[PDB]
Amino acid sequence: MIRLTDNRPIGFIDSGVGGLTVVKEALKQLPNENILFVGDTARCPYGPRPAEQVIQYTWEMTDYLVEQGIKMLVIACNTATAVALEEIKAALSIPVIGVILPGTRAAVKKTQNKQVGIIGTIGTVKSQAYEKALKEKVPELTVTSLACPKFVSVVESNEYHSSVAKKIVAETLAPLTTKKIDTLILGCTHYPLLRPIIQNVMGENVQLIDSGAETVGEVSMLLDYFNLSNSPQNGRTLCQFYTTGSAKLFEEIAEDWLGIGHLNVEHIEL
Amino acid sequence: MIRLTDNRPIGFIDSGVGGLTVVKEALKQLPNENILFVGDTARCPYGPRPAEQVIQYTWEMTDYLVEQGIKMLVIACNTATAVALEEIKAALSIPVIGVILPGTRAAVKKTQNKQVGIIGTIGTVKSQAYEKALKEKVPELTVTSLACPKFVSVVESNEYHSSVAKKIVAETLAPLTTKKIDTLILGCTHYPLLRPIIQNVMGENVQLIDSGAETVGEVSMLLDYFNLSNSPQNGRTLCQFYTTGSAKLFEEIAEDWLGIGHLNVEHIEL
Repeated sequence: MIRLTDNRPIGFIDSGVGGLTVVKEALKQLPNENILFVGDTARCPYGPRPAEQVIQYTWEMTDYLVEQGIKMLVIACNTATAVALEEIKAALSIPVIGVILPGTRAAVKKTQNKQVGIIGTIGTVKSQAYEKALKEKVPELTVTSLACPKFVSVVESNEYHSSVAKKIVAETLAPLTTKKIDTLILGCTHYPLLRPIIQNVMGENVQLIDSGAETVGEVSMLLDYFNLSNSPQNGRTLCQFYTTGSAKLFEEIAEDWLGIGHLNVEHIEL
Repeated sequence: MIRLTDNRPIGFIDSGVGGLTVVKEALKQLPNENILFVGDTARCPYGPRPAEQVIQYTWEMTDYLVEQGIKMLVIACNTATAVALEEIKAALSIPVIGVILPGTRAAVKKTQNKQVGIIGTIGTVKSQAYEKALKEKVPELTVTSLACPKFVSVVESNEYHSSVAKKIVAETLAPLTTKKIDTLILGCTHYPLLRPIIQNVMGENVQLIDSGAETVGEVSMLLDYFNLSNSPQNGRTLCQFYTTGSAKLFEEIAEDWLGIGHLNVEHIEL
């Protein structure tokens, strides 16, 4: 059993800053892995854009990180996952993972009464990506999908602990607390910052599924499958962030969400 | 996101009958997947044999199932996993999974005080496969490995619930109950049949890790990664067992362990 020590970094790409919560989970779950992240904030959001454009931009972020030396790629964007993941995965020689299926898989396992909910942006909800993936696994599931329009703004404004946040979450999820849902998927990478509030509003009897966290769980298994793990003797020595937009704003957001002090953020061009 | 419905079966190979517990877990965790299993009982055990021989026999079982149409391969044998997995995985175009790493991964996650134990045959223990894999992930772990020589005979004789079994397990594991071990890996596929007895002897404060069960957990993730899942509308329609030895004895063992009635067992030649 020849195990190879590979200290190349794992790459993460996103149109915006939401993917930072996926990196946060990677830092915790994969303590010995190096990390590279790109947030295409200069062109965020990708949702409204035609597929041709989304694929082009996602390829630009991908190419950038591949040239920086990544050994595996995590597409932390829902739109990029739904629109460009298949093409990129087929073309590259490195493993490529998206966020939707891992969360869906976890939800199917966690639910007991088969009443599953999923919250996310209106784009994610309207795409039906989660409902379809859930039903393709278990047709008997009763799936409730709910768009939460203002959640992203609250988190990106670093006000996810404010009175405004508690009010917005409480009022937005109200109709979701009367369907006997026992499993709720956080279908937007920004939502983990609002988890305490979401948990309180939904109740202790509701299991929340963090799709990004589940995605990192898949990465852990894939590192072993593809023989790409770094060693503990090496440990994490690199964690670099790149953004096509304001490095100042990106750093303000990143350092607040990750809560681990100073971070390395560099403005780049794609 | 183009999802492909693939009703081809998942294959499982083993030198003996131990791998049946891995199939048992697959039946439970993957209710919609078809299954094919080959037990090379006419040449069991592989352990004492030179690598050249082990690889040849494992390739024969592999070739047989590939020709039967499998879409993924699970090597449920420790010796085959340690000796032939790498070569077979590199050569085939289908995913190939072994049992050691999945269990090791689960153990590292479950342990809190870092006192991890692993029980298995003397061959598995002496190979240090588990200790090495565990240490490669977390060097600080204190790993205790213990061979349990008679466990296999008790299970293959379908006496895993007898007074003899309780006595054998109690006396064999005695020295393992005084090391503050909080996580114990069942490093032999026959051991799940003795789990209740093992749990009682170790104590409720000890988390047992079923390597075969963890391996099936990896399979679940890989079906999504490689887009090879069967659909729930199809469901499991096929579960066939093949053995190079006595079909009568194999069936006696299989039907007892699986406890789901009549099974399809066919004697074959490799």
